[PDB]
Amino acid sequence: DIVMTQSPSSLAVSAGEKVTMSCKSSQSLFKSRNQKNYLAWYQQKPGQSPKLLIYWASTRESGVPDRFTGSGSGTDFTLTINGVQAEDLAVYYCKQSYNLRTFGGGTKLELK
Amino acid sequence: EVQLVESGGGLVQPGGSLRLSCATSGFTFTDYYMSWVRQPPGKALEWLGFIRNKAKGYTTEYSASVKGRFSISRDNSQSILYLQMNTLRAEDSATYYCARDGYYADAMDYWGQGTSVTVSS
Ligand SMILES: O=C(O)[C@@]1(O)C[C@@H](O)[C@@H](O)[C@@H]([C@H](O)CO)O1
Ligand SMILES: [Mg+2]
Repeated sequence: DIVMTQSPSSLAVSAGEKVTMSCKSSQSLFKSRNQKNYLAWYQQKPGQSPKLLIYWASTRESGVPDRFTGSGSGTDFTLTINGVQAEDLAVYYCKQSYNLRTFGGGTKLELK
Repeated sequence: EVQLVESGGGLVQPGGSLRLSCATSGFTFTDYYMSWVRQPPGKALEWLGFIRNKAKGYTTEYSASVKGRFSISRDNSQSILYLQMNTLRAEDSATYYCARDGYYADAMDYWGQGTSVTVSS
């Protein structure tokens, strides 16, 4: 079964800063056949409906601000928010969709 | 405009069962898989299962954590998704979400507002 590990569990920066967080997978999520990573990032603001941010490691979902960038491939991924807004307070989850689906433990983004 | 609306959550006795519903609109329902995900208080999102689209024959898959206990189905004449929850325990207390899913993006692109389920005697 695929293990999805996110670091750190929690972090805080000030409005307007850049942050990055890590997501690692126990197994490569890339298929050579269609050149896709089966890895997506989600945002769940506290107490509400999650939202899709990024799919295929680096493709930003329609509607999502270009603040958000996903990068990496294989087993190693990161989400970068270039200029954090108050709206961004949330837990960010990476999720493998290579074999069924499994979410990581999340990284809670707090604001200072 | 895509809409997904979960309903049917509430209080349930341990051991008991509940049926959650997810009514959909704004897209061709049968074209998509539908997934169920939950967030227990204080805990990470957890994918529970999906039911595939028409092209795949609407078959199902589950997390090890619920396989054999929960069952997913859909009524395509109503564009409605169901989660049949059985043999519930305290640890199944959570907010349950339905989400549109599939092999187009291998991602869950639209999510309902959630329904809350508390398992307590
Ligand atoms: O299990 C599936 O039906 C599915 O097609 C879903 C896709 O999102 C992807 O997980 C795929 C697997 O990579 C197997 O090809 O399976
Ligand atoms: Mg602003």
